Amino acid sequence: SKISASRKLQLKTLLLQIAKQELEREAEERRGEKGRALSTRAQPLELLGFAELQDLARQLHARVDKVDEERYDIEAKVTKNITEIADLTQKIFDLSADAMMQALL
Amino acid sequence: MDDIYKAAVEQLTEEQKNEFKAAFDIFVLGAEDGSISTKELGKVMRMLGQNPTPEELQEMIDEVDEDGSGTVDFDEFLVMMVRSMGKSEEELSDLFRMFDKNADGYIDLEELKIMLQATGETITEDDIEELMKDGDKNNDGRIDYDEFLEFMKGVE
Amino acid sequence: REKKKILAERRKVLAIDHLNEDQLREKAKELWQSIYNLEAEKFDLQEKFKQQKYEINVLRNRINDNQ
Ligand SMILES: [Ca+2]
Ligand SMILES: [Ca+2]
Ligand SMILES: [Ca+2]
Repeated sequence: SKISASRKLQLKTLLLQIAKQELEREAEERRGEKGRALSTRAQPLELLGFAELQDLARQLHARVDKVDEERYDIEAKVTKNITEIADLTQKIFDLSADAMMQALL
Repeated sequence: MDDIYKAAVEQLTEEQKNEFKAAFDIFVLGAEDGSISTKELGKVMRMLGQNPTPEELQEMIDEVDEDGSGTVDFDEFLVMMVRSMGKSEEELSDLFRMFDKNADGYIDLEELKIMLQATGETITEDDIEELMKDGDKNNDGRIDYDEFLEFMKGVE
Repeated sequence: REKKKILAERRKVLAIDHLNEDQLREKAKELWQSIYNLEAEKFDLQEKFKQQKYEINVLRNRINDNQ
């Protein structure tokens, strides 16, 4: 071997020290990417007159019945992917000391 | 999981290679070839709360008999004493994507080499060479997901 | 004159078009929170979808390389 197997381990340990960090930050660009998609898709509310205040709540009420339809049809695509993964994963799967020292010395 | 035992054998303090060396001369107080066999390993096992069978005794030796003699000598003893002194598969997959930047399902030499540079430490030319062929157990140029596990066993 | 459209567009009448305004003020709110909570569930369900296209991409690379 061209290098000490104790340095080979030093490098290996140092690689997974940043892939975790580049994942605690990937999952951080995604925390923000959420709130930026929830001020565009969920433009917060601010107030009206006892008339055309009403034709707002009848539009939100018509939005929820659609939003949850948008959420359902993507769920059943995630739900189906979970099924195929454990179906793919099934195909591929088929293919002491300190008590001895104390009792000697 | 082999070249990680030598890592904790090289890093053994000489104040620890003295106890082990002492406790190894007591181990073999009665063996011709001066080395641990099944007679001696029989003693400090059943005289230590077991009664392992003579074949079950010889398989605690074949795991560290890199000499084929069935006689665990000293250098084979430190390997044994560090096999008794990690990281999960469910976790080594969310790390396997931070290597695969082009998202192809493999890790080619230019994907590992950019990961080596971000370590703050100093990479040579030979560091990258021995690492890729430590992982690429078939020399196909990439470390697939099945090898990235046999690669990163026991890495803290 | 479809049976379900006359009935689908009648949940609005039965749940909003019948009472107070100082209750409409506190009902128009929680109808939006019901969407923000529902538009977040739709985000963490697309991110997970992107990640499964990768898992299946990786898995499909292992069942074909290990044959
Ligand atoms: Ca030997
Ligand atoms: Ca790649
Ligand atoms: Ca390979």
